[PDB]
Amino acid sequence: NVVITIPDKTSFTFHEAATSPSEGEEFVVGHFRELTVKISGSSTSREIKFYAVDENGEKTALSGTNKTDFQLGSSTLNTNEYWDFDIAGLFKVMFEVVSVTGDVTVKGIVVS
Amino acid sequence: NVVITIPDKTSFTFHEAATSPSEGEEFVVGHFRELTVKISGSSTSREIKFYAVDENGEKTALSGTNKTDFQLGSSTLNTNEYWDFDIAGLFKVMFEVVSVTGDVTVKGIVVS
Amino acid sequence: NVVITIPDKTSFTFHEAATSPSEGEEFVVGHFRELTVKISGSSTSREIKFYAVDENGEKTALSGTNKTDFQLGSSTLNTNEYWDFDIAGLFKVMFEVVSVTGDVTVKGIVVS
Amino acid sequence: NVVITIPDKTSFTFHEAATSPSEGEEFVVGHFRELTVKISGSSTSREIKFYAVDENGEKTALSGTNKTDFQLGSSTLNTNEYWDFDIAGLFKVMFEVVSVTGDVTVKGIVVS
Amino acid sequence: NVVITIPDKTSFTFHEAATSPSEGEEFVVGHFRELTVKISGSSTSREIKFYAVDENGEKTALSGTNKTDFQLGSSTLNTNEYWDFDIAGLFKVMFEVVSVTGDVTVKGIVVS
Repeated sequence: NVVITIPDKTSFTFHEAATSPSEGEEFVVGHFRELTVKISGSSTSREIKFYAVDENGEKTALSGTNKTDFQLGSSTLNTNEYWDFDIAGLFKVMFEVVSVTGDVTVKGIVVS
Repeated sequence: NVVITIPDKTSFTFHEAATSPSEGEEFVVGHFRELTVKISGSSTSREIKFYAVDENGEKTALSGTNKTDFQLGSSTLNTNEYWDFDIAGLFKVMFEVVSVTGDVTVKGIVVS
Repeated sequence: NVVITIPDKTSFTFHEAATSPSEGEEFVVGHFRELTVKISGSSTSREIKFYAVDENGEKTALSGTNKTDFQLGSSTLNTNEYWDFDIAGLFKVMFEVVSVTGDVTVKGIVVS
Repeated sequence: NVVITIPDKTSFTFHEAATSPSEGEEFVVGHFRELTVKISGSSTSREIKFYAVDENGEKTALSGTNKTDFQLGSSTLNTNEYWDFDIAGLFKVMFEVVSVTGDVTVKGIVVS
Repeated sequence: NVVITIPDKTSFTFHEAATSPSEGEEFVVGHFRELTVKISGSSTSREIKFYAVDENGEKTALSGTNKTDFQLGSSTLNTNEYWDFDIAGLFKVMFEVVSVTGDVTVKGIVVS
């Protein structure tokens, strides 16, 4: 029995147009394996910190890979970036806006 | 229950025989995970820039891997090359012909 | 025949609030491929050693990847960390509390 | 609904007992993802060049990984070697015997 | 149509209690992708060489990754070690006991 395999995917908004600091919305990983976050908006400065969160709400800095230059990091000071993360073994993920001047949007696509 | 698994694949033409600068056709990623782009044609010079595009049309430089030498890059000045990309968490991808003297074809095979 | 594929996942507690040295509970890998361990609690100091265990009970130091900084290691002196392991070819895994001052929890999520 | 997943595999002969230069047979990749080539025989010298080939017949040097030493390359002067390739995004692959003294066999196993 | 995916696994004994030099038993890869070999026993010295074997019985040194320290190698002088191999494109694999004083067991778990 041969089957053609495709992943499940969904979208999630962590921040829809943050203009002040916030932890934003937390994604429950469920059955997904990978996350790509897009950082967008018209800010002139910002800092986003990337976090894994467990069932008790403890936050742990989470490294991912920048799709522009393959750099590794657990935060960014830039906008117009995609960051890839391996999330399969995590309960929840969170993308904190530490600081922003203007507006920053943080949205993800998750893949099983 | 044991199943033999195979990927879904399709072909996509970004540029059929570009002779002038163009963003070309955008590929909506859908359920796919990986893309291999072939840059072909007959040219003296050409420049192809690789982009991810979000739902608002923002373009982000996208790095891939050259199958000939495993070099990383988000653009190329060469023809007769395959470039591999991880696209699973992206909305769309675009391969811009910034310039061509002669003609350049840009075609992909996508894999789930 | 097209199928959407998702992994199996489960959770496992190696140590539910260790305050003295212990090997803790051993996880039978079964059909799983990957493990992510979270080291948590309010301990002021601890040492966790990571082990693969075979069917005869022989323990072998097992390296994994720290999700905060991508560092490799077979042990840690830190709390609030995730460690990723490729376990597909192992019979059992074990996370030994070698030492602790305070309480340390060791819990994993496994993925097929 | 839980399924046990296994790949499709097949074998392909690029060269059965080449004693003079030849492009040999081309493999149409179809639904396969990976290729491992064995270079065998009693030749005393040879040069094999590894190619991806598109729908127009353009040949592109294709790097793979030597399973003995993890070296990368797009050709070999050696015999008794396995080379692994990621082929999922390619139309065809070809292994050219550029030169040979004696007999060289080039056979692959492909995996979905 | 959504399915939860798990691998096929199997076990294989290359050597059950080798006390003198032997090539041991050959595993036919079949539909499997990844192999983890455990080297165990009470030997005080030993040398194990790792091989791929083709349909004609030709042996090729095969590199794998030590799970304790991520070191690469095609042989070992140590006991109490796991070695991981990518075997998907191989016909057969063999683990030769070149020498041993005492007993060495060589067993694998294989994953699709």
